[PDB]
Amino acid sequence: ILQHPDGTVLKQLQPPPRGPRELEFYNMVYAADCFDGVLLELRKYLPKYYGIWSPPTAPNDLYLKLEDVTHKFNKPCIMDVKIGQKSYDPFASSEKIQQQVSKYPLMEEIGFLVLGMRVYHVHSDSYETENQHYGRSLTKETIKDGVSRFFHNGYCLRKDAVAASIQKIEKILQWFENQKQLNFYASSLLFVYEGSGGEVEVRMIDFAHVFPSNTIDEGYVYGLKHLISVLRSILDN
Ligand SMILES: c1ccc(Oc2ccc(-c3onc4ccc(-c5nnn[nH]5)cc34)cc2)cc1
Repeated sequence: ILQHPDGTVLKQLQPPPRGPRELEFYNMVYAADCFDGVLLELRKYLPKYYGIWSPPTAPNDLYLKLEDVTHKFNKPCIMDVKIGQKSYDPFASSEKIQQQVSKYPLMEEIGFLVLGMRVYHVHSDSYETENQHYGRSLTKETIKDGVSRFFHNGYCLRKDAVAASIQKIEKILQWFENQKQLNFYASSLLFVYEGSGGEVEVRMIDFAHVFPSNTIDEGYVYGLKHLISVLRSILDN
């Protein structure tokens, strides 16, 4: 992810088949002649899409030009949460499934995984960062506190941002409960709140494993429901 001062990010296509798949996902969703109500509604929850981009002198080098969801914030606190019970897709080999489940074997049970967070701390004028090992360390016993950490500015728990996050996740959940045409594997929610009131972003990102489907995305729904439940309990802290 490359942050451009113009309020966009450039995401380099991942190697095939992942990068091509994410390009086609955005292309399908933001298709100029799309009148599909499901896809039109979904746009609200994605980064705005500015199409494929490549450097003027390097047509080989493929990027997606996307809205920087953090741009409107002064001191954005950012958390990326992978959603779902399975982070492998319907066409994964046995080896690939094993690889994916071993990365975080609690995915089925919890239905989400914190990929990272960056939290602004007021009293130190500084950022705490947590990497992928943080979330992969969390268990059923420690997931609530693990998530809570995102909402601590070093003096209060930001229950405003927690409540706002629930409210925005609920809208995404409502979208999922009103579509049976896409299933999303190893995709994420990006949470952003203002670390310097109740202003928040929650957006869907990372679409290298989105597939056509005939069914509700039950794993994604489970993940959202559990994440909402965890956030709800944090409101009682
Ligand atoms: C943990 C916490 C925060 C971190 O920093 C940032 C900063 C900005 C973004 C960020 O802001 N708008 C985005 C649109 C699409 C994506 C994206 N799409 N696919 N993979 N990433 C990331 C975006 C994402 C992450 C990095 C790690």
